[PDB]
Amino acid sequence: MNPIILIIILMTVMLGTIIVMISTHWLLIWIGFEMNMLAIIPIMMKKHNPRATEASTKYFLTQSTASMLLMMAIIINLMFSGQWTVMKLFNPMASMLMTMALAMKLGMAPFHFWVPEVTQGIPLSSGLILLTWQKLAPMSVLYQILPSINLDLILTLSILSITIGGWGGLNQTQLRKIMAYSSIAHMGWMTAVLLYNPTMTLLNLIIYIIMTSTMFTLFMANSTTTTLSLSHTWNKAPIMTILVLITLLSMGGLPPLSGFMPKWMIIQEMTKNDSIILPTLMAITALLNLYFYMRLTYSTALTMFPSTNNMKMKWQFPTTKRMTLLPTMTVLSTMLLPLTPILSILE
Amino acid sequence: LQYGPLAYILGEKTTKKMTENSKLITVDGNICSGKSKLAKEVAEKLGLKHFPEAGIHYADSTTGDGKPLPVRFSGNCSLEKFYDDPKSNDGNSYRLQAWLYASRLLQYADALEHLLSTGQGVVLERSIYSDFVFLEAMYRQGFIRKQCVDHYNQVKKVTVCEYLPPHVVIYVDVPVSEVQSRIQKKGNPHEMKITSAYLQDIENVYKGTFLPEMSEKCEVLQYSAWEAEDAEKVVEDIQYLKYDKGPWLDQDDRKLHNLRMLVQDKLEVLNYTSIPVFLPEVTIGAHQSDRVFQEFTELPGRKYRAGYNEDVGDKWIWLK
Amino acid sequence: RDHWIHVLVPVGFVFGYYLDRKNDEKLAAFRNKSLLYKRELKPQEEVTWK
Amino acid sequence: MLKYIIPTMMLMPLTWLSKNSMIWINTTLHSLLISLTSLLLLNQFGDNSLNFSLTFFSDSLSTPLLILTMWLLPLMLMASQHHLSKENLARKKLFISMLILLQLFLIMTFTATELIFFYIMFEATLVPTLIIITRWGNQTERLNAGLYFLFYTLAGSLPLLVALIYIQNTMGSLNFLILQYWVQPMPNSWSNTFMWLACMMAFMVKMPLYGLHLWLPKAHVEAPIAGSMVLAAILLKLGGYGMMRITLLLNPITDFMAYPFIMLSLWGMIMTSSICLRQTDLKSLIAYSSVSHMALVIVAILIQTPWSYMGATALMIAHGLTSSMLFCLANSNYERVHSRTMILARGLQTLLPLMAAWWLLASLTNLALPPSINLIGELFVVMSTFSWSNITIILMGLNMVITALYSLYMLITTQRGKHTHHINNILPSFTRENALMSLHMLPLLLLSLNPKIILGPLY
Amino acid sequence: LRWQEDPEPEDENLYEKNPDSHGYDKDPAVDVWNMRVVFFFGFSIVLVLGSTFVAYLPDYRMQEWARREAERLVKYREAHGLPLMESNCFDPSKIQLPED
Amino acid sequence: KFYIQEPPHGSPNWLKVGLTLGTSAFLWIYLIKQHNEDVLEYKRRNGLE
Amino acid sequence: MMTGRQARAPLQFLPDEARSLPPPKLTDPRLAYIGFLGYCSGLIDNAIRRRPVLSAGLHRQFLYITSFVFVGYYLLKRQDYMYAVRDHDMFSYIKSHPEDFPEKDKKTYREVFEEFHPVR
Amino acid sequence: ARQWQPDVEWAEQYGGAVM
Ligand SMILES: CCCCCCCCCCCCCCCCCC(=O)OC[C@H](COP(=O)([O-])OC[C@H](O)COP(=O)([O-])OC[C@H](COC(=O)CCCCCCCCCCCCCCCCC)OC(=O)CCCCCCCCCCCCCCCCC)OC(=O)CCCCCCCCCCCCCCCCC
Ligand SMILES: CCCCCCCCCCCCCCCCCC(=O)OC[C@H](COP(=O)([O-])OCC[N+](C)(C)C)OC(=O)CCCCCCCCCCCCCCCCC
Ligand SMILES: CCCCCCCCCCCCCCCCCC(=O)OC[C@H](COP(=O)([O-])OCC[N+](C)(C)C)OC(=O)CCCCCCCCCCCCCCCCC
Ligand SMILES: CCCCCCCCCCCCCCCCCC(=O)OC[C@H](COP(=O)(O)OCCN)OC(=O)CCCCCCCCCCCCCCCCC
Ligand SMILES: Nc1ncnc2c1ncn2[C@@H]1O[C@H](COP(=O)(O)O)[C@@H](O)[C@H]1O
Repeated sequence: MNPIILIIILMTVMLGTIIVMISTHWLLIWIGFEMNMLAIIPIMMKKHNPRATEASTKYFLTQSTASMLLMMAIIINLMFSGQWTVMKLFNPMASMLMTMALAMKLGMAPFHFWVPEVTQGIPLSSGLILLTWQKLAPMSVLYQILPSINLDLILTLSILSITIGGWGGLNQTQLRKIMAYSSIAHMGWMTAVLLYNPTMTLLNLIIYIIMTSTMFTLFMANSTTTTLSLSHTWNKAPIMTILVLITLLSMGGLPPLSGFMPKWMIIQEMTKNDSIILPTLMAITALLNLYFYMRLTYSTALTMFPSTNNMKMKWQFPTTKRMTLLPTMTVLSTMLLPLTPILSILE
Repeated sequence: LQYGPLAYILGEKTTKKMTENSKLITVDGNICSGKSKLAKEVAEKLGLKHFPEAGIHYADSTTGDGKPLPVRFSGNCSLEKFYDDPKSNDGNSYRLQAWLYASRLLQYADALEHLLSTGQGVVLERSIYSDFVFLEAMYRQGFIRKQCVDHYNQVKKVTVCEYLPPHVVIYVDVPVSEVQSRIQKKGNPHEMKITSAYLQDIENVYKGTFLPEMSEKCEVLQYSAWEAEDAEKVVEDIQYLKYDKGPWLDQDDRKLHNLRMLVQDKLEVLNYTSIPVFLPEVTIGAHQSDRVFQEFTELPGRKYRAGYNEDVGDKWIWLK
Repeated sequence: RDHWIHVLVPVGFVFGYYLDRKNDEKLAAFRNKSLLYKRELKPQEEVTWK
Repeated sequence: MLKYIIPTMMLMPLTWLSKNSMIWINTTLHSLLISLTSLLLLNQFGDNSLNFSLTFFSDSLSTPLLILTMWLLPLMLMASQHHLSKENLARKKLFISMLILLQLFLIMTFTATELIFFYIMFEATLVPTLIIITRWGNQTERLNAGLYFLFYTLAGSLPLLVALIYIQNTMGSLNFLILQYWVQPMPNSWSNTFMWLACMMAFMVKMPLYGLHLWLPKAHVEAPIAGSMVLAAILLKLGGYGMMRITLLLNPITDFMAYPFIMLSLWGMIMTSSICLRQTDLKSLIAYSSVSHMALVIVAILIQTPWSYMGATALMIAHGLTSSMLFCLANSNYERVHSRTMILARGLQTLLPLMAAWWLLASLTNLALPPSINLIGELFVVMSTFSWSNITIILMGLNMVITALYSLYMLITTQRGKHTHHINNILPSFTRENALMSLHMLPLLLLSLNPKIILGPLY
Repeated sequence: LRWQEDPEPEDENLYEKNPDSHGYDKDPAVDVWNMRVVFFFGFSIVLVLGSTFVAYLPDYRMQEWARREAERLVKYREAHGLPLMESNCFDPSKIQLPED
Repeated sequence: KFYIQEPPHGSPNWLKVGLTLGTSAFLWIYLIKQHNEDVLEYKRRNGLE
Repeated sequence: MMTGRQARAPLQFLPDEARSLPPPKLTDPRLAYIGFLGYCSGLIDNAIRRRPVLSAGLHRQFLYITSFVFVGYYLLKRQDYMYAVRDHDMFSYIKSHPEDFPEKDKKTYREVFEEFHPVR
Repeated sequence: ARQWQPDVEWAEQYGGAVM
């Protein structure tokens, strides 16, 4: 791809996200989602192989169906309210359809069935964009429509997302599918606390984007797409095994790391509203996420898998990749729990 | 780096330096075809840059100080021990062939990087498109197993597809008896143990697979052992080729930009040489890998990045 | 100093002792105010504990 | 407590800026200086706990665990420097960093004034222990053992997080000093039953309770020697410390919620001692002995009389020293015969007489020979459980008989009889090994002289 | 066959190259100085000075104070005919009972 | 010399080192000026001078 | 929660009433911890590119430290501002609603009857 | 007697399409 065209297309992805984030009119929200999908389709087809065309087709079908259900929710809102302000929805049917549409856009279960296929079909940078930047705009719309979100619907989507993203990653050996099922479980964690305190939703989204950006940047810098290709990293760059160790231990929610911060604040704000069973079942279900994270740490950092002979040639060459913000993202994903009351800047 | 997308934006297009002399030439032949002097004379008549045939220590010649490393750090294989025991127990045959394929891939990346950064053509000797003839010869001679051929075909399938074939392939017909005459007059005591059926399998895989499949994607030239002695007839045949085949015609600035971004990041070039297919001829266990890696770090000028070694005389490190 | 590494842990202890004695000043809201230990101040003395 | 946290953090540049032949000596020296400095925490009072700041305090329960923790680090460095001699220098510094960091987590685990800080440090102590077991463990089972060690503790402790945040929302605070005065009675309801379980089951896993102890004879066996020392000496006692804090809040519901767990521990001290009678692995014999000893500490916390708490904290300190020394003796034979099978190396008193004297004294402290603090803690727990019910003397006495049996069976099997003929790499005892044994045993014997500093907040 | 692996290295003896080995390191000067650091800073410092320090703790948890205070209180309330201890910890005048 | 190929970090990029030190010094003087302005504004708004 | 408070004046990182609050000192332990994070980012940046970790790029390590301190100072200002806003709104809502916050008649323990549960 | 590191049989458990 032309680098000019690449920069313009990424600016158009960011522009669609910003148009969703700033606009007060529902048509402009829908326009922002349309512009976002229309611009991210070439990023998924950057390498032009049949898995990228299949992934882009599945992504197109899901996001197109969600955009049309979003416009139907907007049209039922225009019926029952005569106006277009992006605020609460004045009909439970419009609220249900818009919550379904945003659940399809986020890939929350049971609309999750595209996320590991599409994430496997595309490169690691486009998978990074899909699993971090494409979560921003629907969570902004859910942040704005929450006076009308049905509680039972959003918590059903949340716990079903956490459970299916827990069980999905246990069978995986491809790194992109592990990150996709991690995405489904963490989106369940984000939407579970939304109607209770959406500041903790934004905290979970920010910590999640930091940690997922760290893992995709480490996977890009090591050029590893499978578990067993990540297993050769100790014989190539041993510092990378340390960084993926501490970042996978962070994403599992272990103290004293900063991946414990969001789930601890979510449990903290759900027990205030007299919900005890639900954050306890969510916390126990996240142990599955921790299990396949520890599987990856066993294969990468805590043991030494056998390498091959041709690694000796790669010893003689440094990484000439732009590992952009990788030390910054590694520090922020692990050592931020002493700065836990920094979350008030998102209030 | 040096060249990135920003230099492509600011004007460094590669068809501005791509003249008509900028050709990729690969000289091929059997084990003692004598094609080294042919490649060097063709490279000096056409004004090109000659690359010698990549051995075990080619990566040693491009990195560090250019002197060859010990064989435990580079290769873990011996051409002489392949010549002496081609059916050896320790798996030196496929391990030598796989290290040589990675060495020729690194050489081909260097060749394309020179061709695309300077606009000067390159003469090569036995590139990665012709490396498989020794694989098929060693399999027909029973020197390796079939799973080694499967491993080679996997690595080749995921690596050779990312590159453009040469412009000119110069093959040198030298028969088996003349090759053996030159082997016996060479006087190499390891190389004189090569069987006739191995050389015959090399020539058969050449004439039956390599040139019939390269004749579509490039322009093949073919010479005997005496008409390749005159370099000027070969250079005259090169200069009067009507270049019309192969995928070099539909190469704009964007495709060659992506190729130049590929061939300068050597770890991406060498990415799929070490795929995790645990084949016992090339799989190195963890204790040997750990020990050899820690000893490779202690080699002088190897502990850090190339600008960052005080023990070889790098200064201003605290401002780098 | 030729042996500069042997003053990391002892100077760390001196610094931690200093910070503990500094925090005792911030926790001085009941100095000479407790019903068990309140008393008139002796001359040439402004605080009962430091 | 900052005067102990800061030098423990300064052990990190002390272990990363040391010369490559000096990284054991410097960390050993300065951790011995920190262990000397640990004795300032004995400024205890009969009414008030030594309350440092809003974040840190130390009563007479946390103080012996702190001194034992800060004493355990140089001994772990001495124990673990022989089998990590051929290690890479960077991986050796990483091992020492994991030990220093585990001490750093523990010394502000025991001093946590507020209970969610205790929870964060308490579950932070998993990560260096997990890295030590799954990285510098010796056999294949270290990965599975790290899985069991991680996923019993988090399965127990994630209900504890919800319980503590519930107390934070109800009482308004998880400060233990405020909860000493704002504690309300916890009546009988199903809500308070699961409140009790959520507050107690994490520490029941960490002790370990019988029936939940299955992480322990794999984590304590498949660890290296420094991992085995810290797991046997401190990380089981995190559970008893958390119980003695958190059972302030669980009254009067503990007076009938304790019965199933008192039955589990009174029968588990019989069953795990019986398991010790038939172990082939010496290191697993010491692991099940640790389960058998911590069962009494569980019973003593659950009956919550003053004699029971005094005996439980004395038995925790005594068992930390004794079990750490038993693992170090097991390592001293494993570094010669390269097998943990107890029947392999026999007759070792004929070859190593002073090391056999150390075996004798650690087996005597294991069987609670008076006047050791082993017998002091054992005896006070037996007094309090007799006052609880008069029929528990049968189980306590039968446990003491089986305890003497497996202790002296361990001694006779490894040290007595005819020596094994085909084993000829039995070196003499190194000065490092005998010094390690003496630095375990001599504080354990000197604490019999003045035992009041290990009898907890209510001596 | 099976892969390329180094053989099991023989376990080294510290007494072969150094018959005066204290078991800390194979460098003999590092070994002797590790011996002196361990022995001095453990036994000569921590054990000896800590046995002295615990031996002379300033009335650890005020037990000696409590014995002396109890001697003073018993010496008081023997001379005045008061009972040595009340069954009521607190004065019944300053306790309101729940009426019935 | 040592290396057969000139490393990209053989010489320090003096432009990038100068911009690094200049940007860092600019952020430090801006931070000190901001902090002095902030304590001055706090003492002005609360009348503590 | 407090999203209607900062909706009259949107996208203000530090409002004008944040200046009534005392700024964090430059010796704040939070800000010193953020500077330690800058030093750690400098060390990881030297490690992943195989530079000497403590020595190489002291200008780069110093820009890491400076940039983290520079961002974290304003982050601490916004943190202290938002918690001051939270306490200010709490106290004004308690003042405007006395019927919802009755001053509790505190009894002493001579009248408070607590059921005694013996441990025996 | 040295530290167990994973062999080929261990690492082929992580090489399938699924786990
Ligand atoms: C604060 C100031 C304190 C000053 C007084 C210190 C109080 C005692 C401290 C600890 C004493 C034991 C440590 C040495 C023995 C371990 C090493 C060994 O085997 O050496 C043999 C070796 C001579 O034997 P060898 O023939 O050359 O070689 C050994 C053979 O190859 C093979 O060896 P073996 O089998 O032929 O000979 C071993 C033999 C084997 O015999 C036994 O195992 C039988 C022992 C048990 C039954 C008899 C005792 C029952 C309990 C009654 C006594 C306690 C209460 C008495 C009060 C009246 C009743 C209330 O055991 C003994 O001879 C030990 C004698 C002392 C027994 C103490 C109790 C140990 C039993 C287990 C715990 C019992 C509860 C705790 C009691 C704590 C009392 C403080 O001894 C030495 O060279 C001595 C080295 C220096 C020892 C220093 C000890 C104190 C260090 C503290 C430093 C810091 C404070 C400064 C004060 C320093 C004062 C000197
Ligand atoms: C080691 C592995 C096993 C660990 C076991 C851990 C303990 C077992 C029981 C845990 C229960 C869940 C935490 C309860 C926290 C109590 C907080 C509270 O306020 O309670 C009162 C509250 C009361 O509700 P409330 O607080 O909203 O109302 C106020 C109080 N009343 C009712 C008086 C008005 O209790 C609950 O809301 C529910 C408590 C029970 C929850 C049952 C779900 C979990 C079932 C057991 C799972 C055990 C682990 C399984 C997985 C193991 C690994 C695979
Ligand atoms: C502490 C918790 C963590 C545990 C691990 C700690 C590891 C770190 C270690 C730090 C240093 C050690 C700290 C604890 C030290 C304990 C020792 C100590 O202080 O003791 C003070 C005790 C205190 O006793 P005391 O309380 O009566 O002291 C009187 C008090 N003053 C001095 C103030 C008036 O000292 C003594 O008892 C000294 C008595 C003289 C020496 C011993 C004589 C008897 C020896 C045996 C005689 C023969 C008997 C027959 C048997 C023959 C053989 C079988
Ligand atoms: C309420 C919230 C409001 C909004 C807050 C902010 C949200 C931030 C969300 C960040 C999402 C980042 C998505 C990834 C970057 C997008 C552009 C991109 O793809 O850059 C990667 C780039 C592409 O290069 P290419 O060559 O195509 O890749 C193949 C590898 N040769 O180059 C590469 O591939 C090189 C490899 C390194 C790439 C690293 C990129 C890291 C970028 C993210 C940093 C972390 C996010 C910012 C901090 C936290 C903010 C919350
Ligand atoms: N499998 C192989 N067997 C023998 N020679 C090989 C093999 N692969 C590459 N070669 C090279 O082919 C060369 C023969 O051509 P020449 O350079 O003229 O000697 C040898 O020197 C080897 O370096």
